[PDB]
Amino acid sequence: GTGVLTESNKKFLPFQQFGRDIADTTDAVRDPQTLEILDITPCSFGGVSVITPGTNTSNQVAVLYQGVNCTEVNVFQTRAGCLIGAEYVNNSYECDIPIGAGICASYQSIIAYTMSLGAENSVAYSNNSIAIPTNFTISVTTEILPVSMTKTSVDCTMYICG
Amino acid sequence: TMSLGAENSVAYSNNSIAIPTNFTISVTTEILPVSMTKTSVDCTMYICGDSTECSNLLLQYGSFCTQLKRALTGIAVEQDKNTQEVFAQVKQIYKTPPIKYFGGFNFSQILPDPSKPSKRSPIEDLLFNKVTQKFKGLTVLPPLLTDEMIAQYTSALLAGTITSGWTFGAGPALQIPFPMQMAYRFNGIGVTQNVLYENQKLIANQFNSAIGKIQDSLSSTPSALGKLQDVVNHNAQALNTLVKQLSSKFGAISSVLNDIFSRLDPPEAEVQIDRLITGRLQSLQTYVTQQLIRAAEIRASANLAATKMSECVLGQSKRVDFCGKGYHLMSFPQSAPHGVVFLHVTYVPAQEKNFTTAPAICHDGKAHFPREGVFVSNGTHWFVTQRNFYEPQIITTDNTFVSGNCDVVIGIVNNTVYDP
Amino acid sequence: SALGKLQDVVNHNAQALNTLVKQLSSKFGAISSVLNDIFSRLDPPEAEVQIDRLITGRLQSLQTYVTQQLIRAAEIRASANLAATKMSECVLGQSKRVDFCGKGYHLMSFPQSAPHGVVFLHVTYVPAQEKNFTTAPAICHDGKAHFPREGVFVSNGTHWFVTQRNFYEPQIITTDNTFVSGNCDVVIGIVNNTVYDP
Amino acid sequence: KCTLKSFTVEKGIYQTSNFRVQPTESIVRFPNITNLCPFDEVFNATRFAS
Ligand SMILES: *[C@@H]1O[C@H](CO)[C@@H](O[C@@H]2O[C@H](CO)[C@@H](O)[C@H](O)[C@H]2NC(C)=O)[C@H](O)[C@H]1NC(C)=O
Ligand SMILES: *[C@@H]1O[C@H](CO)[C@@H](O[C@@H]2O[C@H](CO)[C@@H](O)[C@H](O)[C@H]2NC(C)=O)[C@H](O)[C@H]1NC(C)=O
Ligand SMILES: *[C@@H]1O[C@H](CO)[C@@H](O[C@@H]2O[C@H](CO)[C@@H](O)[C@H](O)[C@H]2NC(C)=O)[C@H](O)[C@H]1NC(C)=O
Ligand SMILES: *[C@@H]1O[C@H](CO)[C@@H](O[C@@H]2O[C@H](CO)[C@@H](O)[C@H](O)[C@H]2NC(C)=O)[C@H](O)[C@H]1NC(C)=O
Ligand SMILES: *[C@@H]1O[C@H](CO)[C@@H](O[C@@H]2O[C@H](CO)[C@@H](O)[C@H](O)[C@H]2NC(C)=O)[C@H](O)[C@H]1NC(C)=O
Ligand SMILES: *[C@@H]1O[C@H](CO)[C@@H](O[C@@H]2O[C@H](CO)[C@@H](O)[C@H](O)[C@H]2NC(C)=O)[C@H](O)[C@H]1NC(C)=O
Ligand SMILES: *[C@@H]1O[C@H](CO)[C@@H](O[C@@H]2O[C@H](CO)[C@@H](O)[C@H](O)[C@H]2NC(C)=O)[C@H](O)[C@H]1NC(C)=O
Ligand SMILES: *[C@@H]1O[C@H](CO)[C@@H](O[C@@H]2O[C@H](CO)[C@@H](O)[C@H](O)[C@H]2NC(C)=O)[C@H](O)[C@H]1NC(C)=O
Ligand SMILES: *[C@@H]1O[C@H](CO)[C@@H](O[C@@H]2O[C@H](CO)[C@@H](O)[C@H](O)[C@H]2NC(C)=O)[C@H](O)[C@H]1NC(C)=O
Ligand SMILES: *[C@@H]1O[C@H](CO)[C@@H](O)[C@H](O)[C@H]1NC(C)=O
Ligand SMILES: *[C@@H]1O[C@H](CO)[C@@H](O)[C@H](O)[C@H]1NC(C)=O
Repeated sequence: GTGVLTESNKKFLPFQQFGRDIADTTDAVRDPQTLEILDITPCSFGGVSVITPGTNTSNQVAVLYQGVNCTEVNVFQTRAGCLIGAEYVNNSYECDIPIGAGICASYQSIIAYTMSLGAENSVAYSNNSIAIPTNFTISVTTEILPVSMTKTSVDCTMYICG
Repeated sequence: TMSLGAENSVAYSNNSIAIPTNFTISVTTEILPVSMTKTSVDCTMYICGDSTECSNLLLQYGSFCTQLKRALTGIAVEQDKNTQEVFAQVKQIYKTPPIKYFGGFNFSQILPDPSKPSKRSPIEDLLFNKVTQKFKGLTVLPPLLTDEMIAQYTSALLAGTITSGWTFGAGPALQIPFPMQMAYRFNGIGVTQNVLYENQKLIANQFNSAIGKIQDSLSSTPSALGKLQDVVNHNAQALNTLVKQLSSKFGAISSVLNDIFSRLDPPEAEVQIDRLITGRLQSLQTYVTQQLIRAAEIRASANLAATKMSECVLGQSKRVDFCGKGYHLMSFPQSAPHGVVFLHVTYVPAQEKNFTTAPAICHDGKAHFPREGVFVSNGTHWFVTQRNFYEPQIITTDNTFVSGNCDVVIGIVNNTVYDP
Repeated sequence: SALGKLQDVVNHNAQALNTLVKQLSSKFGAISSVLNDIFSRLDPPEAEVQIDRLITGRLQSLQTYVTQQLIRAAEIRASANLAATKMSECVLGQSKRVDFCGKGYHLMSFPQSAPHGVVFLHVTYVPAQEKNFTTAPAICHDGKAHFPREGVFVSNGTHWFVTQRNFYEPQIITTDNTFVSGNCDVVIGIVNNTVYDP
Repeated sequence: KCTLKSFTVEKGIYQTSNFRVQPTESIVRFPNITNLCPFDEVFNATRFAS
């Protein structure tokens, strides 16, 4: 097997040789020479995602490694993973490119910020105050809805054999 | 043999009616899932793992796991869009006034609690407490909106629907005192405002008692949140089944790639590996299709939840039973893990009473019809009263309208009509 | 980027067909992916097995495409049912459902056709230029409480009027736009004012 | 660009590949074998059989 051998707090019985998890995979082992219990963890693994602002605008990119601590590889640490190539900003804006756990990045260089929920607006409420409109505004909005997709038919014999 | 329900027979007769003389403010809950866990699968790790020659054998098979990655990314972005549509419906974060006095109504249970470090109302905290690793390329992506932002949207919607009625959902937010908003809501369902203004204390007490009973009932029944628990259960058990399928023989001599490679020469090792990888690809295809179907169902549920949020909350809905049993008044949303919980406040009549009714009153050869109510009679006199409440009033010429002579309608009765 | 949905439909179908077509050039683990080559290079005893593997792979791929098409068709049918509902309600009438036919109060809508879809033009009414006022629930007058029939009592500071909820149209409080119900002892917040009688 | 099979990449986030840490050592663990066969008696015998 392959992994990271670490000290195990698990206590095998004297006849116990292997340890297994719920997934029925090896996780704890007993050393034949010196009778000690060791853990096995798979080597740090994760997917790679590329944040790009569009090739038309520019070419700079910031890469996010999913589910890895930043110490196991302009570096930022998020809940989604380790984010490199982008700088974290205390400011807040709307979400431009989603990342995860409330973090969104955009191009201004590349900046990563916590997404903004909306404009704060406290309304003055009191038990003897009402507000009545004095004017109006006719608004026109659009709404696009797909209806039918393209009808296709296959010829099995010619596709399979020909 | 199951019994459909208790026998009942309303004493229908030719000229009798029943009119409520009392009401009962009722609060009901409705639980709706919104999104499930966003998962992404890895092709090479799941199919065999760390064998480079295995990857060489796989890459010539086709671009199947490319399609699988595409489909799972589509599902993930669909989940995020579902949450956005359900919750992100207001572009401002409304904030409740510091002094929380709304004419006797007590919103402590649903308003955010600053004492808690999580900034959540007791109801949603109970919901969170009432709902309950090792991966081989099986990644779980985090949702874009954390729980705190969802609670923030819920608080904003609550503040908007308490301070400014339903006006904030159709333009700028216009403040209005809460008792007048409630009187407006009764006037929406055909009951005049005086009924509220003469019963404000009783209505407030009933509302508080109902909301307390709802909190207690959620605290007691553990099976109420099944519609949310089963989503997590389904996802977890499907993932566990997929993991278990990894160590399946699939007709090969052995279930271990390394053992097959070591103990067998390439001639038949190739055939064994082909069988194994085909079986694993088939299992992964089945899992992906199951995930797609579940995503479609959850998206339908999320669209229904968005419609409920838009109609029952942001306004008042006259659709029957769409926002709770009884006449709808207003509803309060509450956040929940992978879903949303509504608190429908509804008006329910009670304590009906028999009366003798007539279609019209003949007087001076003229037939007087009720303008907004219904003619009743306690036995001797005749009054006109609103349909949903017993509010007897002396019949006059301003709450009735004349139409034709009194020899054409059927069942007309003789009486006088006072003129002010 | 306004027409994202229809473009997504077209692109999804095009890329699905493209992937299905490109699936032909896959060996599926067979020594070749051409019928004639396997027919000419090998005799039936193992060419049969090779052809079996190839045809099984191709059928599996095509069936996967069919299932994907079925799921997408179900989604499109749901969207089309929603579109039919929107037409029948917002276009052929007026809707009291909030945000169903556009943000704000709905007035009327116009349809427009589009490739593989339909586009609506929701004409909606939006209030603006709000102004605060001091209001009372009811008016006590000679021991009788007067409630508005449809408006709400407002006051600029010295005089009281009744006006409709959605627009500021002040009116003199008379006995025809108010209805009496009981005395002014039980209503909480009632104020004092005269009620003109024509 | 290779993943999308296109020369221009639209604005957004894309998944390309996986990050894997490659192992670089081998650890064989077997007991302290101490079952020496009696080859000393067989070979180092002063007198052999006919
Ligand atoms: C209500 O709003 C409309 C526009 O929203 C106002 O009409 C504008 O009035 C100004 C001042 O006379 C003109 O310069 C503009 O050209 C008008 N706009 C249009 C489109 O004609 C209107 O005056 C407002 N009414 C009140 C009472 O405030
Ligand atoms: C008052 O209404 C009740 C029902 O709301 C009537 O009770 C039923 O009346 C019918 C006809 O008189 C009887 O056949 C039923 O047996 C009655 N129900 C029961 C449970 O006994 C009642 O009669 C009405 N009374 C008046 C004076 O109208
Ligand atoms: C209308 O119904 C309400 C609630 O059912 C009644 O209020 C109750 O009245 C009784 C008798 O005075 C009290 O013992 C209860 O404590 C009241 N309940 C509450 C919640 O306050 C009310 O009396 C009914 N009115 C009529 C005319 O029947
Ligand atoms: C609104 O509801 C809250 C919660 O039920 C009430 O707070 C309770 O107050 C009583 C008496 O002061 C205490 O015995 C309870 O322990 C309180 N509840 C909790 C959860 O601590 C509150 O009094 C109600 N009314 C107002 C105006 O807030
Ligand atoms: C029906 O209601 C009317 C009006 O409430 C009753 O008429 C009055 O009833 C009160 C209470 O009994 C008496 O003090 C008045 O003298 C009655 N007025 C007249 C003109 O008679 C009537 O009694 C009620 N009928 C029944 C059967 O209850
Ligand atoms: C209501 O009153 C009218 C007039 O007072 C009644 O009409 C009379 O009915 C009698 C009985 O048949 C006739 O002889 C008269 O010729 C009718 N006069 C007119 C002008 O129509 C009527 O019958 C009464 N109905 C009820 C139900 O009391
Ligand atoms: C009507 O009056 C109220 C208070 O008299 C206004 O509420 C305040 O408005 C100012 C305007 O910028 C804000 O700075 C304050 O913060 C508001 N008060 C509170 C407690 O938040 C209200 O804005 C007025 N209405 C209009 C349309 O201007
Ligand atoms: C509130 O509105 C009333 C109605 O217009 C105002 O009363 C009039 O005010 C104008 C201008 O001040 C005078 O010319 C009229 O003579 C007033 N009419 C009456 C019957 O008094 C009143 O002034 C307004 N209040 C405020 C504070 O502006
Ligand atoms: C509205 O008018 C009534 C009667 O004109 C006022 O009632 C009087 O209130 C004073 C002050 O408490 C008492 O001394 C009188 O005995 C009351 N008379 C009557 C007939 O009720 C009432 O106060 C007025 N409203 C306000 C807000 O002042
Ligand atoms: C109105 O609210 C104020 C504080 O906002 C409170 O002191 C007062 O008692 C309330 N009065 C009524 C009639 O609600
Ligand atoms: C009213 O209905 C009863 C049955 O409940 C019937 O016997 C009677 O004839 C009806 N009266 C008229 C005027 O039709």
